[PDB]
Amino acid sequence: GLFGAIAGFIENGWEGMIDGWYGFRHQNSEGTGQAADLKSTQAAIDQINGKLNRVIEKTNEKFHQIEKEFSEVEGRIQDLEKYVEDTKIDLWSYNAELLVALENQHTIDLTDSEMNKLFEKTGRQLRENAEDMGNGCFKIYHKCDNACIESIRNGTYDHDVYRDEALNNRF
Amino acid sequence: GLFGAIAGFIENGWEGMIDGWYGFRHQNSEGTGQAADLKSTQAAIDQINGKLNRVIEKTNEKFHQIEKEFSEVEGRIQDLEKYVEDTKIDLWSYNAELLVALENQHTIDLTDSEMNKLFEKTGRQLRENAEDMGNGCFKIYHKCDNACIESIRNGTYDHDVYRDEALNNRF
Amino acid sequence: GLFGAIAGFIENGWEGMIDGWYGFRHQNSEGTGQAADLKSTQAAIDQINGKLNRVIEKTNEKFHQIEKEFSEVEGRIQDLEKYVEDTKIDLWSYNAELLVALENQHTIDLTDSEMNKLFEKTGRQLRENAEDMGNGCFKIYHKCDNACIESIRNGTYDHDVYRDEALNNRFQ
Amino acid sequence: GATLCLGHHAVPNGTLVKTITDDQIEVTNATELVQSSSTGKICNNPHRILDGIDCTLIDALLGDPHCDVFQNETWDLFVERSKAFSNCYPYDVPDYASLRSLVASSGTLEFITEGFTWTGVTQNGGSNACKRGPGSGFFSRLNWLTKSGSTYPVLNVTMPNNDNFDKLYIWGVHHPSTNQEQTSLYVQASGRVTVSTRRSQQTIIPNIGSRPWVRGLSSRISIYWTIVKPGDVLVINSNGNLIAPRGYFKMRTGKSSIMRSDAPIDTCISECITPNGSIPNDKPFQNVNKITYGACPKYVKQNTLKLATGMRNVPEK
Amino acid sequence: PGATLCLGHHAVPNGTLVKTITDDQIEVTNATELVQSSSTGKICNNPHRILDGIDCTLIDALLGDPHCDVFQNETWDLFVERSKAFSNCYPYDVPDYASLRSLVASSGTLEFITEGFTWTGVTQNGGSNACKRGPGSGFFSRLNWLTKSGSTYPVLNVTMPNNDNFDKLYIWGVHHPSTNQEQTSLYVQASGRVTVSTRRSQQTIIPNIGSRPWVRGLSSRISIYWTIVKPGDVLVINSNGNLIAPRGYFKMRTGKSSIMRSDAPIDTCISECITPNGSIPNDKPFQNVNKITYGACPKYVKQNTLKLATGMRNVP
Amino acid sequence: PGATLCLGHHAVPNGTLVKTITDDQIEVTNATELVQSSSTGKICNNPHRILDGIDCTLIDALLGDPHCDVFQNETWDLFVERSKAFSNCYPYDVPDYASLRSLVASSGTLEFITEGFTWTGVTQNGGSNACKRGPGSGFFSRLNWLTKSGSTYPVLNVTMPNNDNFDKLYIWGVHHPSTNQEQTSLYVQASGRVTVSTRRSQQTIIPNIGSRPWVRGLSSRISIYWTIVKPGDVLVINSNGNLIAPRGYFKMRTGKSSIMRSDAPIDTCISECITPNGSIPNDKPFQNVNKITYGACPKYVKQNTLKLATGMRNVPEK
Ligand SMILES: *[C@@H]1O[C@H](CO)[C@@H](O[C@@H]2O[C@H](CO)[C@@H](O[C@@H]3O[C@H](CO[C@H]4O[C@H](CO)[C@@H](O)[C@H](O)[C@@H]4O)[C@@H](O)[C@H](O[C@H]4O[C@H](CO)[C@@H](O)[C@H](O)[C@@H]4O)[C@@H]3O)[C@H](O)[C@H]2NC(C)=O)[C@H](O)[C@H]1NC(C)=O
Ligand SMILES: *[C@@H]1O[C@H](CO)[C@@H](O[C@@H]2O[C@H](CO)[C@@H](O[C@@H]3O[C@H](CO)[C@@H](O)[C@H](O)[C@@H]3O)[C@H](O)[C@H]2NC(C)=O)[C@H](O)[C@H]1NC(C)=O
Ligand SMILES: *[C@@H]1O[C@H](CO)[C@@H](O[C@@H]2O[C@H](CO)[C@@H](O[C@@H]3O[C@H](CO)[C@@H](O)[C@H](O)[C@@H]3O)[C@H](O)[C@H]2NC(C)=O)[C@H](O)[C@H]1NC(C)=O
Ligand SMILES: *[C@@H]1O[C@H](CO)[C@@H](O[C@@H]2O[C@H](CO)[C@@H](O)[C@H](O)[C@H]2NC(C)=O)[C@H](O)[C@H]1NC(C)=O
Ligand SMILES: *[C@@H]1O[C@H](CO)[C@@H](O[C@@H]2O[C@H](CO)[C@@H](O)[C@H](O)[C@H]2NC(C)=O)[C@H](O)[C@H]1NC(C)=O
Ligand SMILES: *[C@@H]1O[C@H](CO)[C@@H](O[C@@H]2O[C@H](CO)[C@@H](O)[C@H](O)[C@H]2NC(C)=O)[C@H](O)[C@H]1NC(C)=O
Ligand SMILES: *[C@@H]1O[C@H](CO)[C@@H](O[C@@H]2O[C@H](CO)[C@@H](O)[C@H](O)[C@H]2NC(C)=O)[C@H](O)[C@H]1NC(C)=O
Ligand SMILES: *[C@@H]1O[C@H](CO)[C@@H](O[C@@H]2O[C@H](CO)[C@@H](O)[C@H](O)[C@H]2NC(C)=O)[C@H](O)[C@H]1NC(C)=O
Ligand SMILES: *[C@@H]1O[C@H](CO)[C@@H](O[C@@H]2O[C@H](CO)[C@@H](O)[C@H](O)[C@H]2NC(C)=O)[C@H](O)[C@H]1NC(C)=O
Ligand SMILES: *[C@@H]1O[C@H](CO)[C@@H](O)[C@H](O)[C@H]1NC(C)=O
Ligand SMILES: *[C@@H]1O[C@H](CO)[C@@H](O)[C@H](O)[C@H]1NC(C)=O
Ligand SMILES: *[C@@H]1O[C@H](CO)[C@@H](O)[C@H](O)[C@H]1NC(C)=O
Ligand SMILES: *[C@@H]1O[C@H](CO)[C@@H](O)[C@H](O)[C@H]1NC(C)=O
Ligand SMILES: *[C@@H]1O[C@H](CO)[C@@H](O)[C@H](O)[C@H]1NC(C)=O
Ligand SMILES: *[C@@H]1O[C@H](CO)[C@@H](O)[C@H](O)[C@H]1NC(C)=O
Ligand SMILES: *[C@@H]1O[C@H](CO)[C@@H](O)[C@H](O)[C@H]1NC(C)=O
Ligand SMILES: *[C@@H]1O[C@H](CO)[C@@H](O)[C@H](O)[C@H]1NC(C)=O
Repeated sequence: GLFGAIAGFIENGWEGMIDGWYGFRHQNSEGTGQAADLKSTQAAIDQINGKLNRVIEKTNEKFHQIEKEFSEVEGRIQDLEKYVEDTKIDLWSYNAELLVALENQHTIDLTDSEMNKLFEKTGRQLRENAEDMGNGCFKIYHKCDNACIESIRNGTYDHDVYRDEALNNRF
Repeated sequence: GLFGAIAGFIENGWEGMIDGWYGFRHQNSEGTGQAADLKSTQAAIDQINGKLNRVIEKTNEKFHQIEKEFSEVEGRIQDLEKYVEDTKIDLWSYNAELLVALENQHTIDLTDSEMNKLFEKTGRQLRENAEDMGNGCFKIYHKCDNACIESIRNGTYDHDVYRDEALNNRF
Repeated sequence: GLFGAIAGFIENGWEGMIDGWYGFRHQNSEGTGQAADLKSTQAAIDQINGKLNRVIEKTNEKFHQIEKEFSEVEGRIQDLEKYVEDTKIDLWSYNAELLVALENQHTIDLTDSEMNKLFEKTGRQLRENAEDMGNGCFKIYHKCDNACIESIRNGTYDHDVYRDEALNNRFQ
Repeated sequence: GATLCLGHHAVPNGTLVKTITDDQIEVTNATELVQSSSTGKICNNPHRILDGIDCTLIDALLGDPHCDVFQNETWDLFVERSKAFSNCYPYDVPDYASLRSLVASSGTLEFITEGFTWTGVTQNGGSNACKRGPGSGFFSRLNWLTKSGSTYPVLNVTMPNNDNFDKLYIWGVHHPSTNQEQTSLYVQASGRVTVSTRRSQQTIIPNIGSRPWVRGLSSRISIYWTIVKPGDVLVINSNGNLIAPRGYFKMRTGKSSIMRSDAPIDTCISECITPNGSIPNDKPFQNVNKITYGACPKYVKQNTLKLATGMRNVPEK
Repeated sequence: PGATLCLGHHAVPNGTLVKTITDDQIEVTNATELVQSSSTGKICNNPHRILDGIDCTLIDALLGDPHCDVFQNETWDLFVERSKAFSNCYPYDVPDYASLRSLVASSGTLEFITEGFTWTGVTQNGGSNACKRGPGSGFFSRLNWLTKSGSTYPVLNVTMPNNDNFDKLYIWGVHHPSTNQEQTSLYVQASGRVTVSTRRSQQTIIPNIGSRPWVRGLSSRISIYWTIVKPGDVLVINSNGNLIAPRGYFKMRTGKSSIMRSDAPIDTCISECITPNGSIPNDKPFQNVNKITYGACPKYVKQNTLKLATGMRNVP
Repeated sequence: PGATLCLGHHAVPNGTLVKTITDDQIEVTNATELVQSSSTGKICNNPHRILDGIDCTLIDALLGDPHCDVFQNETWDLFVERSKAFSNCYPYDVPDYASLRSLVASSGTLEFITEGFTWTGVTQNGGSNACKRGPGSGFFSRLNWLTKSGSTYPVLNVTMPNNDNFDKLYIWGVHHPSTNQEQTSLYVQASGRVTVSTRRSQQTIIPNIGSRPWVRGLSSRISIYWTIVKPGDVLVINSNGNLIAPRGYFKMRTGKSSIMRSDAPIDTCISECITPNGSIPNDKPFQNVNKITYGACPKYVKQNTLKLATGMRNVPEK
């Protein structure tokens, strides 16, 4: 993918994450845990539903058209009828092929993007209290119990509370 | 957007930035200020103008075509004429719809991308003298008067001059 | 490009890099060197070969079609034949123009992306032992001989071995 | 300290989709965009389906007796069955395809009888090749004119269109197989039929001679049509072999069409009909049949096209 | 002890909604319209040569209906036919009227060259009160109504070679009288015949006697036919009655000319793109005004508006 | 006591210009051409069966113009008509010539089966000096000019059933004499007629008398018509004069056969895609050589070049 997260510095997906598209796993003094991130999951799901609804938008409503099967050989006019229909079918087949190719490329890229955004947002929250281990994990240099992990996950983590402890453990 | 800056970690746009698409705002002991970044603004504007010029490139010049309105009932040949014109219009309407969708997606993404590039470039300039506050703002850990702010904005900021003061204020 | 690496914070390409698309240049106490990165080069090459193979996939196999040149004036039916062929040709010319435009935009953006990925991977490897100089180069704050540089390039660099020396040299 | 890891979900096996760069790449979920199956049946709602059973649209138009069950009928879609057959006077229609198309597009067999005056000829000729009940008969909408007594005068009749719609007149020309037949029916040795409006005219000269034996007859009828616009006049001028109209069909504009299909009709709802049966129109493309009626997915050559609806599936490293 | 440096982007109080791959409505700071949906209502007289038919169809100008003879030898890029046009000569019909209209319109000229046909033994320049030329009876200016001279109508057999290097368009006709008295009183023979041929084509028409609807006092008709004679080929006309002869040929051309039905007034302005609704600008790539166009025109689409984003996401 | 590690990408002194969504010309390190714009100028005789018409149009070989008799029973994938072709038989025209030409070209064969038509009371095999076969007069090989025998021309009424399982193509014609003298001298009756019919269709033709421009010495003409007879159907021919009768039927086929107008020479080579300009390769997805093609061909486009970027942006200088 374009952003290097999914199938990138995130080495693999979590088959154990069954309640979200993206989320956190943590190890602290109280043990290990996992939680889905609802906001990024919902962002990805909304974008995919939007593109799916755009693809399903309109049926062409046609009624009386030309004949497309023939029981007799006729020549010129029937040649033109068949050619028009074949040309139409080829053009629309190309449109369909290109549409799914572009859409799928973009879908992979936008889900990769949402993963990367969640990662960067978490890193910015942690400020100087953590380091990027290069595999999608942050080493947090202070005691961070379940409520502290939850504060990171719900966006209310106060880095100043832990900054002295963390800086002391880092350097 | 794909890069998470516009409508992302930048909380909102500046209606007060009337002289550029991207720029800086600062608060130091000398007060507050605002300045447009011309280079990123011009990068975005050049890309969008190029895309627009490609979209309006050619008017096709046709002259004698088939008839497209009919005052009498004729059957087979008029059926074929109407079907050909209907097919052409549907195919071109699809082209127009898809063109606008792809172009607008790409425009939003590149404008988002230019914002992120400016943020990244500024952070790299500031080196160890500043910290990313997670909202598109840098906390600068040293006295930075209007000339120092301008040296950041015009790419001549020398981080070594301030590194000792900044490191002492940070750690 | 979208990612700001190629023709971005990396000021220019290296005409001297003749054995890869992406790679490393280094200066250490033992001197200077250059090496191609096989992984990113092959990633870029594989994506571009895949898109090229998709673009050249299929022939339309047609045989008996309509006449497309005429030696006599006929009016209505010949008008329709000419209009059908003109419409087809214009639609396919548009398809071709748009296809190369989209493909080329995407190729530029993905090559840019692979460059940026290699850069971020190197920085993440270096951890707190280096600083981003803003031009695609890392200042490494410790003695890093050719074996240490190669350990960075082949993904086996252990930052803890050098962390104390580096932290000393960075925040002095 | 503590460790916080970010990640994304995965499944053991996802779906393969195509991209710009890849012919096959695995994502967690995908949906199908090509409709490739049909129930095999044509739904009777919401469109007005008219099953022709044993009758083509033209035979119902002319009034072949075993098709008169379709008099004044209307449809959104007329379905012609391959088992249909003719059972009246042997005929042909120059530009059959156009008449069939314009009647099918009109969507109605609404017929208004007009009081044509045929002075000096015998009306309502019949044939055993076209039995109506136990006795000989003819197409319900045509009037076989023959000599009265010993003469066949030059018929010259007019019918103005004072209505505000277009009138469709179906008429014909009789081609006898022998000169004996020609003179026994129309006196004159060579007939002529001229049907005209203010801006158009058609003149047909019959051709005497044997055609292949059909239901006891080696003669033929050729069917022609004339549209008369509001304010225009129909004029019929013939000196023999005229198969006269009895009135006009009312011309309409709308969404009506015709389809060849042997699929049975069923009680269901479906906006999209094909000769294979009705298909759903939730997907944007379909591979069932290039012949469709209604709000339908666009026909494509591919039998499957998968739209990714989930991220890349990466269970293993 | 420090300072704050913030990065940002502009926004506007009210932007415009556009569509993307994922969104049917998303707000950007600016957008531009790609569909031309308006017209001045008038056809600009430049840069194309516009010919306003006023009261005349192209075919009536071709035949030489007297009130259309103002169009003799005229040329056009676009011939504009008005709904108020009317015929005022001998009642006629054209088998494949649409094709003749199309080929003359695409030729772009009514250039007519008179040729010296010799009609031995027949009376020329027949006229009719249904086709008044001035105060007296007349006929199509480009056609020659031949009738009997004295008491006989000989077999006319005339030839006209094409020694030029362009194609010749011959317009000719067949008279269908309404009565047998009319037929014999005009052409003696009880059954006429008209054969017009080149080396590679031939047409033979048998007139048809009978009443047609009354039109301008007449129940008879004329049927119009055409013959193209290529360089080196030869026209031959052979008739024994009912021939409506040509007086010459129209010069065929190839080019950018066409014809359009429109009631829009013509004006002095410049516009490359014409529709029956009027001229439209061609700066936008698409248009919703009319699928019938002439000139360098935006492509016709069903959408009445399509917004191309020209700015970033608007986040006020 | 440190080190520097730089990341970078390659560049070349000068790359190639390509187009993108935002740029008309932007330089990348490498690109490939997607439009086929050149041809060898020759038509390869493989893998398609090419039949060079030389001096013969397909219609003249169908009818049996004497200088076209070498094409009897011929077959083709692509029939190539040359501009040097000429007719050298009885002056004729075909109403809807294009349709007959197209349907025969698509059939791909001139395989002709002679049938024993019985023409009671008429003289067969009429010939003309406008259609010399050798030094003496002749006629189309596949048509039969029937004329009076003695002093009468009886009413021909013949039938021919199709008991095979394929479609039969019958070519026939109508003679248009130039004078009434000629009409009566040939067919006795002063006005002829030709009616050719199947169970559900019929064609009725009335001959046309009058002087026409001289072509190979003749003012008379022949009009060519055709009739397809399906399995189980029957042909019926009924005429009282001016019939140019069939001698049999052409066997109708369905397949990939077509016709092309071209003056390009044939060559010994292999190429799936033929244009009037010659054979072209079909490796590229588009082509600008000719909108007329036969075989597995790139799609025709108006552009003569389209460069697909196959390398990154080329940035050798700042
Ligand atoms: C011009 O030339 C054409 C072609 O030759 C002639 O047309 C033929 O005319 C004859 C006589 O009219 C037709 O023969 C008729 O065939 C009918 C159909 O036959 C089939 O069906 C039965 C039932 O299963 C089968 O057993 C049989 O094998 C066939 O498959 C018959 O029903 C007719 O028979 C009845 O009438 C005759 C005469 O009235 C009696 O003798 C019989 O016993 C029976 O009562 C009859 O046999 C033939 O079909 C026509 N052919 C074509 C191709 O049209 C024209 O007659 C000729 N024109 C002139 C003026 O001479
Ligand atoms: C065949 O029948 C038609 C239709 O009835 C006859 O045509 C009609 O002929 C009369 C006689 O002139 C026309 O009357 C005229 O009408 C005009 C216009 O109203 C009027 O101003 C005149 O004073 C005159 O009375 C009538 O219009 C015309 N109708 C049509 C529809 O053409 C025709 O005469 C008949 N032919 C034969 C040979 O009997
Ligand atoms: C009706 O008019 C046509 C056209 O003028 C006549 O056709 C002409 O007929 C004469 C008579 O044979 C032809 O003369 C010939 O000329 C050639 C020249 O190549 C010469 O070699 C012959 O020996 C012969 O003299 C003439 O070519 C021909 N012209 C055309 C254009 O067809 C026709 O004869 C007339 N019909 C009647 C009944 O008068
Ligand atoms: C970038 O900004 C800096 C700071 O304003 C500029 O440097 C100063 O310029 C002023 C006015 O010319 C001088 O009086 C000062 O002595 C300069 N100070 C320093 C430390 O350079 C600098 O000129 C700007 N550069 C560009 C390229 O615009
Ligand atoms: C729908 O019906 C059409 C026509 O009856 C089917 O198309 C035919 O398929 C058979 C076998 O697949 C081929 O031999 C024919 O040549 C096809 N005819 C045409 C005109 O394409 C089609 O397969 C049917 N589709 C479904 C889903 O039942
Ligand atoms: C959207 O873009 C258009 C085109 O660039 C802007 O319209 C121009 O604005 C300038 C600035 O005042 C004027 O001088 C021009 O006359 C305008 N051109 C046209 C064609 O109207 C428009 O202002 C932009 N909208 C916003 C909200 O920035
Ligand atoms: C109609 O146009 C034709 C063609 O321009 C005119 O014929 C030309 O007349 C001029 C004047 O005598 C000659 O110099 C040309 O040589 C003629 N050209 C041809 C091809 O014959 C014709 O005179 C015009 N008619 C009218 C009434 O103006
Ligand atoms: C241009 O003119 C055409 C025809 O005069 C207009 O199209 C018609 O619009 C009316 C009013 O909505 C409809 O009832 C008709 O069905 C339309 N006809 C066709 C053929 O579409 C059209 O609206 C005009 N457009 C402009 C911009 O003036
Ligand atoms: C292939 O042949 C065609 C037809 O001869 C060529 O097209 C002609 O090119 C000339 C010169 O460019 C033009 O004047 C004609 O108008 C063209 N004719 C048509 C019908 O377009 C074409 O150039 C040839 N292509 C190649 C690659 O040789
Ligand atoms: C975030 O988590 C903390 C710790 O569990 C909790 O006290 C706080 O209420 C939460 N805030 C929100 C907005 O969820
Ligand atoms: C990486 O490079 C080092 C030399 O610095 C070498 O010892 C080691 O074996 C290499 N590892 C791999 C996997 O190539
Ligand atoms: C999923 O199943 C397919 C077979 O349909 C197999 O080819 C593929 O390797 C499987 N993928 C994984 C990740 O196991
Ligand atoms: C996969 O997509 C389909 C269609 O959008 C949906 O019904 C289904 O619930 C999806 N499955 C999962 C696991 O999201
Ligand atoms: C057919 O319909 C028309 C009008 O709808 C009506 O006048 C006519 O009488 C109807 N015919 C019958 C037999 O009901
Ligand atoms: C490459 O050469 C072209 C001339 O063909 C020139 O316009 C362009 O500037 C050159 N590019 C570089 C990077 O030198
Ligand atoms: C450029 O691309 C073509 C086709 O992909 C290839 O044959 C050629 O080797 C490439 N050149 C370079 C220098 O990579
Ligand atoms: C043409 O083919 C048919 C059937 O193969 C055969 O009967 C006939 O004799 C052949 N004619 C020639 C001239 O080869």
